[PDB]
Amino acid sequence: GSHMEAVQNRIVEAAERVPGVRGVIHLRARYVGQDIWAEMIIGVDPENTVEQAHEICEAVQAAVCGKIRRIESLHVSAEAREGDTTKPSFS
Amino acid sequence: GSHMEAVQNRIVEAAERVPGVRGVIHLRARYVGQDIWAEMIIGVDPENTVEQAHEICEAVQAAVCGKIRRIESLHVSAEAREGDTTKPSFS
Ligand SMILES: [Zn+2]
Ligand SMILES: [Zn+2]
Ligand SMILES: [Zn+2]
Ligand SMILES: [Zn+2]
Ligand SMILES: [Zn+2]
Ligand SMILES: [Zn+2]
Repeated sequence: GSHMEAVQNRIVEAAERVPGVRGVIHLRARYVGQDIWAEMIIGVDPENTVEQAHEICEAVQAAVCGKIRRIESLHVSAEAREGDTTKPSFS
Repeated sequence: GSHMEAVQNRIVEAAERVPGVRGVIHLRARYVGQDIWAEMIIGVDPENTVEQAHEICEAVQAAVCGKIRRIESLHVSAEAREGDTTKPSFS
């Protein structure tokens, strides 16, 4: 599992460094050839507007794609979160 | 394709009847046995707070799950949308 574990760890670490991110709630990734396709859901402040949340999604996309060049496709979106124990995370 | 086409059509129709939904942007579903597992992203007003958006997600989950009894698992979340031509939809 190490290849995908390493990729997922790097994605989570990069996303969590972006201000406004409240953990990574969901993450799925696959190799296609030597490239990676991934979809992720970050936690965000519930009081953000959806358009403010999306600015966080865009910042996460930039950070993750910039740091991990094998990623060819990344979809980021958000759900509400807080030390939250009511949703999954990689925290 | 008819089995899954029919399911997807029913999911989209049910979701679009919920006030606050601005189209279905993304939808993936699979059978597991005779049951359905699905994940979907709805469009919502960008000026909603994320917590207001989530009330729409919950209303969509109730509507879709209530109308289509074979669905055993449904994850609904949201992205910003408006006659929007900048994101995909089933519109
Ligand atoms: Zn977003
Ligand atoms: Zn964007
Ligand atoms: Zn979720
Ligand atoms: Zn939601
Ligand atoms: Zn909920
Ligand atoms: Zn999307």
